[PDB]
Amino acid sequence: RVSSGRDLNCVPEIADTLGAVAKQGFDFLCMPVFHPRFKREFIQEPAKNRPGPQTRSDLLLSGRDWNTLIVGKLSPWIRPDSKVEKIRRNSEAAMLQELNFGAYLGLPAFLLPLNQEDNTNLARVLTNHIHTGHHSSMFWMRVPLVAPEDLRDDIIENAPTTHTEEYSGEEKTWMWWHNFRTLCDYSKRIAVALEIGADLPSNHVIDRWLGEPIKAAILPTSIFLTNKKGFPVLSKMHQRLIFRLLKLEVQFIITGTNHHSEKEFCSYLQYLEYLSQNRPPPNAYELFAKGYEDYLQSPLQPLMDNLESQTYEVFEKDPIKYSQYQQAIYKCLLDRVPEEEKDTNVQVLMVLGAGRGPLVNASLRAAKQADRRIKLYAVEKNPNAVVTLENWQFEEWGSQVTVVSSDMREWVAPEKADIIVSELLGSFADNELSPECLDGAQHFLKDDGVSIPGEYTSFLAPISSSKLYNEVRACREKDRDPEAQFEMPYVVRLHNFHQLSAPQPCFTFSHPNRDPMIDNNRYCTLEFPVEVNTVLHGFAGYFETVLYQDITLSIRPETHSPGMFSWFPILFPIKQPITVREGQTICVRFWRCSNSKKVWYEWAVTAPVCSAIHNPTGRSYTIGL
Amino acid sequence: RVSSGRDLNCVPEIADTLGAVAKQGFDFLCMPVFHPRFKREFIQEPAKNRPGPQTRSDLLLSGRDWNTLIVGKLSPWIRPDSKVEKIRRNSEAAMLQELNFGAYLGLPAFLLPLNQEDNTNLARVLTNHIHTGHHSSMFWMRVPLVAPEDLRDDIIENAPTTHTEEYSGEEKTWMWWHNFRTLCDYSKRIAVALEIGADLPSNHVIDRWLGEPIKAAILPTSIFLTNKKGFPVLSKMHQRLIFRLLKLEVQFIITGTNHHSEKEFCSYLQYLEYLSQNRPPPNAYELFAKGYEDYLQSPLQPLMDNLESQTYEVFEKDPIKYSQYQQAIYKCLLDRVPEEEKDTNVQVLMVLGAGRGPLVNASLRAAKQADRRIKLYAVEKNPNAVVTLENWQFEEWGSQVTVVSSDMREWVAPEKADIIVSELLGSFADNELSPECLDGAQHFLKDDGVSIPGEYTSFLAPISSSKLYNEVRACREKDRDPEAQFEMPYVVRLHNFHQLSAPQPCFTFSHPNRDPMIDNNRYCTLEFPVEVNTVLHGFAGYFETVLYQDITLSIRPETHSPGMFSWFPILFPIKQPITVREGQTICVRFWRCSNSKKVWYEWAVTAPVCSAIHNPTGRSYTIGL
Amino acid sequence: CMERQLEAARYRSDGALLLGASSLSGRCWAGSLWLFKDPCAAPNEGFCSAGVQTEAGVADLTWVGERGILVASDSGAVELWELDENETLIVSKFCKYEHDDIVSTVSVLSSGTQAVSGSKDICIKVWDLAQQVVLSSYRAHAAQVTCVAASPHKDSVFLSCSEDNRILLWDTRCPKPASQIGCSAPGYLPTSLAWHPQQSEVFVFGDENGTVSLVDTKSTSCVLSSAVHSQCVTGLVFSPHSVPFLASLSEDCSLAVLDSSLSELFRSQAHRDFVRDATWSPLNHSLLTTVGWDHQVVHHVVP
Ligand SMILES: Cc1cc(NC(=O)C(=O)N2C[C@@H](C)N(C(=O)C(C)C)C[C@@H]2c2ccc(F)cc2)cnc1N
Ligand SMILES: Cc1cc(NC(=O)C(=O)N2C[C@@H](C)N(C(=O)C(C)C)C[C@@H]2c2ccc(F)cc2)cnc1N
Ligand SMILES: Cc1cc(NC(=O)C(=O)N2C[C@@H](C)N(C(=O)C(C)C)C[C@@H]2c2ccc(F)cc2)cnc1N
Ligand SMILES: CSC[C@H]1O[C@@H](n2cnc3c(N)ncnc32)[C@H](O)[C@@H]1O
Ligand SMILES: CSC[C@H]1O[C@@H](n2cnc3c(N)ncnc32)[C@H](O)[C@@H]1O
Ligand SMILES: [Cl-]
Ligand SMILES: [Cl-]
Ligand SMILES: [Cl-]
Ligand SMILES: [Cl-]
Ligand SMILES: [Cl-]
Ligand SMILES: [Cl-]
Ligand SMILES: [Cl-]
Ligand SMILES: [Cl-]
Ligand SMILES: [Cl-]
Ligand SMILES: [Cl-]
Ligand SMILES: [Cl-]
Ligand SMILES: [Cl-]
Ligand SMILES: [Cl-]
Repeated sequence: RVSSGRDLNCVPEIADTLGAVAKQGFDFLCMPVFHPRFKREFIQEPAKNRPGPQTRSDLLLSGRDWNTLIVGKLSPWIRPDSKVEKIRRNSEAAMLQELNFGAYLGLPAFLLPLNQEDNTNLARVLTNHIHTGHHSSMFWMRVPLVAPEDLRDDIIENAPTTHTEEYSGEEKTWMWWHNFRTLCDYSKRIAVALEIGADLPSNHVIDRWLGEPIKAAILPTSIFLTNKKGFPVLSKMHQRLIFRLLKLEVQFIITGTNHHSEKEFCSYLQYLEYLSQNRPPPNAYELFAKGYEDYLQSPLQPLMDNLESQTYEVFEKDPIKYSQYQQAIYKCLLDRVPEEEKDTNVQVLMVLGAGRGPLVNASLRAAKQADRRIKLYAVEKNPNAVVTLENWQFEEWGSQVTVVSSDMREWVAPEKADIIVSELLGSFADNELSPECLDGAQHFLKDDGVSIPGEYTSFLAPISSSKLYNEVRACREKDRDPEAQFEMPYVVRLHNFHQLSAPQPCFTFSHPNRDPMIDNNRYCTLEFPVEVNTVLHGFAGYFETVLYQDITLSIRPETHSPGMFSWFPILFPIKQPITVREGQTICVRFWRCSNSKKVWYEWAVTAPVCSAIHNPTGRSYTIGL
Repeated sequence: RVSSGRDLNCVPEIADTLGAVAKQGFDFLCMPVFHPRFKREFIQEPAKNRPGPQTRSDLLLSGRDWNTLIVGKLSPWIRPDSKVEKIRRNSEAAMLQELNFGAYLGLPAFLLPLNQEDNTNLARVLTNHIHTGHHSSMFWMRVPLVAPEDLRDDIIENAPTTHTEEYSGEEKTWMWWHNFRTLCDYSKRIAVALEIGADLPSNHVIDRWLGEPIKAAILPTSIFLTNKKGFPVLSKMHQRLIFRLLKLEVQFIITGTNHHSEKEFCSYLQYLEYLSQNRPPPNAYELFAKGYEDYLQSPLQPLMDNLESQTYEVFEKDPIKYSQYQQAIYKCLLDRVPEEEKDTNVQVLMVLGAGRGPLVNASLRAAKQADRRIKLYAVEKNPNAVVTLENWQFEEWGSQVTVVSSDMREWVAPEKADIIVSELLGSFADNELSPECLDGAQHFLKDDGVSIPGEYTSFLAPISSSKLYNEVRACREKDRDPEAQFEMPYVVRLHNFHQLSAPQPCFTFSHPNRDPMIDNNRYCTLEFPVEVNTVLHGFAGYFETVLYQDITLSIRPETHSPGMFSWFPILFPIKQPITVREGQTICVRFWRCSNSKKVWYEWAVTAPVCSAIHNPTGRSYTIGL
Repeated sequence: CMERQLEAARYRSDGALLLGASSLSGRCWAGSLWLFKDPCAAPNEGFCSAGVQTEAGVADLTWVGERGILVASDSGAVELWELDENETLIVSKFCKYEHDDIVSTVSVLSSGTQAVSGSKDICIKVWDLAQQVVLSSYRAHAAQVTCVAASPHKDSVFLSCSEDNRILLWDTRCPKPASQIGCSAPGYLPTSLAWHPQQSEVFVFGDENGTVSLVDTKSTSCVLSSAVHSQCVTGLVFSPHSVPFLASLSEDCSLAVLDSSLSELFRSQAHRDFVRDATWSPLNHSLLTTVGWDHQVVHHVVP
């Protein structure tokens, strides 16, 4: 079901109008708190001394109704950026008055339009109002997807509409928002109410709004077509846009009068419900990660910290990953033991980082499937999970599985392993120090031993998301650097964002590492071609891994393993957003640094403009060894 | 209904035991996570290499059950403060192990006992565990109300129990907590599980726990008496204690075996439910302020800020206060107009700070009741409420009420008032600048005019509450003084606290103020006799006011107006708690300072020890003029 | 199914071995009682004379004559079990929940009709084994009762020791039945007690620091002391010899055999876990059987 509201500029009685819009099926009402034609004077007499009351009484609705069902609208005659000084000051006063009355009513949202390029004084007044009393109220900026000047009919004889393609001009309205949002210093209480016209612009104009805080989408009744039976419908392009907005879970606002007058007015709304109840059903991954969309979390460090039971539970309920692991172990067992040696050859298999033992059961199933005999070591440094491992071993496994409660880099193995199997990969492949752990464990692997995974590679892609940037900015804490939140990665289900370039490989690690001079430090320079006008806010990070031969795992979007739940992507933010024009190249640098105690990442954008080197010396983020 | 749990030290199977305690009616189970007699070695071989598993598997319960129904218990053999070094280190290791396993299970609370005076190493280990990974888990300190040494039978021939009164000795267990809580730096994750014995101590020993964070009360089955029908009951003193604990809304924990074996074990629990369902029903005030108990809020400043509609709504739904105001206006109208002048004399009545106009209707009802004619001015500087006032005036009042949207200190009144009526009192009487407002409005009052209220007086009382102190301490914000939260008052429904001395008057103001040299600055020194051992954390503030003659309002506890909702008490904290011994005097100083722009309070404790002067120059808290 | 943690071992007049075991880890925290008429076959379940699983783990047991078994349970219960007429079954005679915490120790008085039990609920109870009732309950200590030991020949006298650093001599014929002994200064916590079989006024006690001390109730003075073990002394067992030996058990996983001067004569480190109980054979007074949490039943010969 959709969350919808009704926009009106004419309310005779507030109670009857609210009852009517509730009967029609709307969840809220956008209405003026003062009469739209009731222009008021604040400076010059005698109109300054106009007898009250100045608007409706607040006793006409309950406080709950004001808090939940009413969205305020700025009066259309208030022009805080007028070229006339009188009108400028009077509109400043009137805007302050209406905003203060909206806050007095406790309205959940207030609408303010952006109709021109210059809204600087409007931004000044709104920013002053925001920094006056702590409030949770929202301000929806009504911004048209296409400016009315670029939308008018070509009927002015001596002023024809331009037929020439203007790539950046067609995006001008976004600038209208971007400047305003920038003037108000990225206030979290300011969002976008995107208004959609009858004629849709190019796809890049629409994509310029990816990653923007869109809370509402405004649909006029005039943009609706009519079918054979007279019901209002939408074109297929408008349906694509409605689906894209439904994925963002915005609130739809029907504006205008009933033009399909033979049918009731709820028909419009019903169509949306239709379009919502026939939207593509999400996969298992989207259902699993629904409530975690754009939710910032600190990356887990299973080496330095002991994971909780429910984290292991989340890791275990992922059948695709363990099916892949079992298939890899099956292929490796068939490769190492010929058929005539299936009774004589017992493979030594060591699970390094067994947790609660899903890889152990996967190895047992692979041995049963390959008709080969194995001897299992389950190594785990977390003793709380060793409890579960040893209960499993006493109750089910038996002497076939030897549980080793120690660090794989310190364990003195009684024998060497034919196969080592690990699950130490993070969202950025090596960000949980799997290379160092598998290096410390390399000495008790046979000269021809196999490591599963055998290889892994991280991937980076520049993204645009003012929402995620504002969340990271809000992650400011006391007793630390006021910008330390920008110099650390976040595990996050990326939702409202825009990928600016195709992902490219970053760091690659292989196991076993026969190289005599093992060095896990890395320095990589990536050049991302960008073909749109956008604002860089950070870099999304994924990984691929070859467990054995053609058995792979991946959260990289192009090659993502269908139905895998164990990994969300990672996000590396940057302190200052960077404007990127169409055709420019984003050149970024990434370091993997370390000492004997900790490993960390450093990154910096070098083109089209230079940023500061983020997380120098691991001051803001380190991974304990 | 009560929230109760079952305490057990013997769990054969966790599932059957949990099912049984759920059938009996308990909400949670306190159980050991390791076997209580399963002492483990961490240093010395060969017992160090004991084969696992070390305890039960976490797969025996769902994560939800671990999160909601299981409270962990420290094993009784863990003695982190033993005189033996081996036992000391081994118990440190075992305590860390058990706490980490409890955090691994996600338990909502973990029990740790305080059986002796010295628990310093226990506090060290617990504080180290708390500062290791962000967690919401709670630690309940099982503290006996009476120490077992002071509770044993007098059956040792050569070691008789002392019959001499030891006032501070009988409170020793509180010190056990107070030191421990102090060593852990007032961690909010550490609370008290108060255990109650068969013989209750003196009332001061029990009152020493007022204001302490008591989350649980432990009842052994042995303390229960038996009635005629065999059901377990409690003595009247134990019933008083149970009622006092129910007012604090703690969780009750039944421990011990079923001694009334002819009856089922739920009987015990049922008795509690009985005692709960026959507890004294709360008044209208307690029902109104239930969810706001010990909830810190910043004091309203209706002069500097414009109040919202629902704040006025809260102020209006208070019939006792407006009945008192109406009675005062009625008496004043009868006093000023003789019977023979009831048709000729029209009293001028001005409501200064009318809000949405409850005082206006009270004045109209008083005029109708006194059979006297009045002329009403409703003065309000908040224009949002002036909207409601003018809608009222156009729809109901008429020309009898003249609405004046201006500040009462700047308004040029067309005539002088026989009566001025105001409602500008805060929780601390003058903390909303009613004196200055009524002084600025004094010029348009007649030479024999009357002000309602005619007088008001603030009251202070030293209180003890570690809970409120910890809340204030938690009110630390960035970008300001790390201790500014201690130098500002809070409006709060005081619940879990202990009044240390009788309230005394602080500042008094009268209106009209005929004094030629008007000075609202104040300096007061208060000496509070204290007859208990306690810890001063702040001062509660109330007010009384004479509206007219014998018509008064009051939130002072001894003379509180029954059923009045408009005011909660106020709280002035202090940065450092102050130990106060029995018989000592708390000498405190209070200032009311001001300049031409703002008014503020300053306070300091001078006896039995000196504190810092709080809020100097209004750096942390000011009231705008 | 038998559990790993062997808790107690006692010989009978005819040379049979009674074992009490508990499971202190795993899914089920229960216990079991066993009787082996072939002591060398222990602890193998398949070669036992009798065996039964009980509700909770056992913390201490003792014989009641030749057929009774008195069990202190984790459930807070005192349980009397009885053998079948042919001694093939172990049936429950009674199971009373009178303690509010784990019953840690139990001892049968000299008459054989009454017993004394101590628990972590700080209380000490006297039981009439015939009426299955508690005669009296004393709250003399201030912490968990660690051990109780009935006097060999006085039915109203018994020792107790708890974590409140008290060693109480009890004579129930007095209005105040308990009397405090203890060494001069606050010594380390007493953990094990044992009356002397030949001298009714002399006993021995082992503390948490590994020290075994010989005390006389009359002179109430530490007659002798010896640092025998490196960890807490959990048990003290005298031999049935005329001049008896002293078997000391500790959490250092070692058994020591000392003389009347507390001088070490024999030492065994055969156990790899805690040593819980030891018993001397009535048929061969030189044979000493020890049990421990390593599920081992060791039979030492002592010169
Ligand atoms: C095998 C393996 C897997 C991972 N996977 C991740 O870290 C990761 O992407 N997560 C996001 C998500 C999938 N998840 C959740 O629990 C969902 C329900 C929210 C788990 C985890 C996470 C949980 C809480 C956090 F605070 C941070 C991350 C890491 N290491 C290893 N070895
Ligand atoms: C006439 C008058 C009355 C007061 N009364 C107070 O200030 C006061 O005690 N309150 C506590 C409480 C009674 N209340 C509430 O709304 C309850 C439901 C929580 C209102 C108010 C308050 C509300 C929010 C806050 F953040 C702070 C205070 C002040 N001035 C004047 N003139
Ligand atoms: C409290 C306790 C005691 C012991 N001691 C023993 O089990 C023990 O060795 N004995 C007692 C008994 C088994 N026994 C008998 O001959 C019975 C059948 C008549 C032989 C022997 C003995 C020793 C000295 C004597 F003076 C007489 C007998 C062990 N553990 C604990 N907790
Ligand atoms: C399945 S999540 C990764 C698992 O490997 C474990 N692990 C990580 N590093 C090591 C290490 N060096 N030795 C042993 N186990 C490890 C973690 O504790 C976790 O259970
Ligand atoms: C009934 S809460 C106090 C009321 O008095 C109003 N008030 C406070 N100070 C003044 C003032 N100086 N002039 C007019 N109204 C005032 C406040 O705006 C509020 O409505
Ligand atoms: Cl309202
Ligand atoms: Cl608003
Ligand atoms: Cl809304
Ligand atoms: Cl599992
Ligand atoms: Cl553990
Ligand atoms: Cl490098
Ligand atoms: Cl779980
Ligand atoms: Cl916990
Ligand atoms: Cl709880
Ligand atoms: Cl009203
Ligand atoms: Cl207004
Ligand atoms: Cl003064
Ligand atoms: Cl002693």
